[PDB]
Amino acid sequence: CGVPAIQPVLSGLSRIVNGEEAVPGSWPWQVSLQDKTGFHFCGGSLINENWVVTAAHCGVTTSDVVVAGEFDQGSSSEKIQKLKIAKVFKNSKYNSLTINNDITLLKLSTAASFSQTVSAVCLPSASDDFAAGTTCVTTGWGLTRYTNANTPDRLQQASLPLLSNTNCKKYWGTKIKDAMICAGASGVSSCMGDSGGPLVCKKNGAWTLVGIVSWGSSTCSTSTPGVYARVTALVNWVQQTLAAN
Amino acid sequence: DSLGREAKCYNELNGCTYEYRPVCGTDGDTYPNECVLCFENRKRQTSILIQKSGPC
Repeated sequence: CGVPAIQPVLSGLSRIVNGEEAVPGSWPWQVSLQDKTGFHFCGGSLINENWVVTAAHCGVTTSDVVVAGEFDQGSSSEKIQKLKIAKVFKNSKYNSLTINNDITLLKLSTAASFSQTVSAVCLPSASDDFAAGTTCVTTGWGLTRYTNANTPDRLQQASLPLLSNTNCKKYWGTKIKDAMICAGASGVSSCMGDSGGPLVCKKNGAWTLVGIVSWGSSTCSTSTPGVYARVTALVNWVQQTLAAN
Repeated sequence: DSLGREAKCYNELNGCTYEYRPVCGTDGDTYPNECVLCFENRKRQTSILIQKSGPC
């Protein structure tokens, strides 16, 4: 876990008005949720060669497809993995009103083939503590400007720091829960089509699954923090379901 | 001769979820998702509906 064969290159463009385009194959655990139609509606992260972790508000069906090893979705010329889904294991504690406990585990029919471009993300430990002001990473195919209404063909990366529950409440107040973590308000935002993807904080060499894109500004406001499912507070459930399945 | 379909928000949230699920409004415009059309009706005080799902 959490070491790309292919090394990412995070430049100062990754930090301003709506990040940058990634080096192809640098976030191997990055997957795209798609229709039978080949329509990207969400992202996910690979934690094994069999399971994918996503956001529960995404509504993935067994009918949907997990596409591994993609850069340019606008291609038709990449070596990608279209894995089928066998079972969707959505948290029972997810609150649809509140968007709390927004984690869903997907069990694959076809195991994915770790490659140079496919690998898994390290999962944290509940005990884990990721300090506010920590600069992290979010990745996806979400809109660049809210005003684009056409998702990007190539993967993007934004550099953004975590926020204290206390300082997010300033912007969201009572909405912000315990199974929620915030990041942003720094010139970068997660937007429509980023949902289920990762918020990865580097821990001791490893890129570690710290958040899942959840929800945020209606309009992908770069001065407002974006909210993500808090992995450490939901990680034990990950272990448990993975174990019992 | 027919239908309609109104777009819904999460009220317990005054933000939107980040999924890409375009919806075609009765106005002839594409919304990234449904909560977006709702948040735009609310702020613009409009009453646009969902023609068809997916892009216009």
